[PDB]
Amino acid sequence: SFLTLKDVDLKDKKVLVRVDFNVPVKDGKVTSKVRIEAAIPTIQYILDQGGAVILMSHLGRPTEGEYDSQFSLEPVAKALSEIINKPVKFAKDWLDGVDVKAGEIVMCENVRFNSGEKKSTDDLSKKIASLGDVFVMDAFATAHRAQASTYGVAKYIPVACAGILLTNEIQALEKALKSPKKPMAAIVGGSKVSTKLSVLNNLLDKVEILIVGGGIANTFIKAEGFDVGNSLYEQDLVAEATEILAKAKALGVNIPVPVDVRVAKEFSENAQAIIKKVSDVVADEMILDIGPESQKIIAELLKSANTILWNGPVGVFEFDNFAEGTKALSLAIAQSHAFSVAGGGDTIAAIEKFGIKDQVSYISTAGGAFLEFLEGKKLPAIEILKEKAI
Repeated sequence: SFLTLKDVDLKDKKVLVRVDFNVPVKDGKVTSKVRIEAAIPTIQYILDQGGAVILMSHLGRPTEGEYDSQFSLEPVAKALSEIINKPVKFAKDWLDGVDVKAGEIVMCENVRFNSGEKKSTDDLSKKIASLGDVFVMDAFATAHRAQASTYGVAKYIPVACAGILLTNEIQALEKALKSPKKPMAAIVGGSKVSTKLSVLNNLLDKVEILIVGGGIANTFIKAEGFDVGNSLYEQDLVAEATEILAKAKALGVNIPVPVDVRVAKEFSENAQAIIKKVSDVVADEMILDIGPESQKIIAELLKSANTILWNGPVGVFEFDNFAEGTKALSLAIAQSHAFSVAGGGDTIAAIEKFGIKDQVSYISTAGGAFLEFLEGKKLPAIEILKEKAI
């Protein structure tokens, strides 16, 4: 395992916390408070245990060795101060030491400004580590990248553990991917198979039901030999999709390839959907959504599931005439008592549109980290936390 805040000594300790404070900024004011409000339980626990909080985060895309004001975390410090109702000192030159007492909060300048952050150089990692006694990794969105303030600091700090947010995230993802309650259904939607091929390969031997969506499903329809016309699909990944369908068949995994679809003759919000059987798609037409019979099959399957992993829609739900497939998917997940884990920008946009946020067990706000976890890849920041637990 890895250590958590509940099993480390924090009383009269300089505690370095790596948070996700990559918040949007406009006219020297932050425009979102969600990421700041999310870190509050971790900070309050450290403060109540009698420690000193040293906050660390990245903000935007700056160049290492180039301090740029538009990338500074000073508006984030000011926002947190107004939220937690406690003073937050901003340390511009943090690496040269941080003067903090127990019960105080100090916000470091953006890490990505320092040389060696992305590479996780021993020199910078040793310097960050010398600033404190405890390191708390609470930024899951950067766990898939080995950086000095995510990975290196853990190597040299006396004690390294995981914050309340990273704990909850890893607990939820592992409850879906490592130890699920069968049957388990995974939904993998997206534009290309190539982009989610490592995900599909990793889920195939873990899931009972594998639902494919969007451009991914269209390549599977062509793999099943039906003409997809002018739909979005990968002709070069058709042979790979056929192999995935054969592996699934042998494994006893259900891939409910659409039996019916909703086509269009123009890719727009003004286009009208035409319900066709999967075998009746014309050279002119575009599959933009699944059809009503496919909707009911997915609903009935998701009804039986005890674990649901959701990564993508089954259609172009942004267009109301092609939103019925994803709406029915969303409502089936919402009505389910299964432990449901959702992740992906499009997935979250679907949850928001269909208003089922409070009916999804856990919603991941991470992009690349959620996907790399789903690929079965070992995230460097979680791994170093496990090595430090031994």
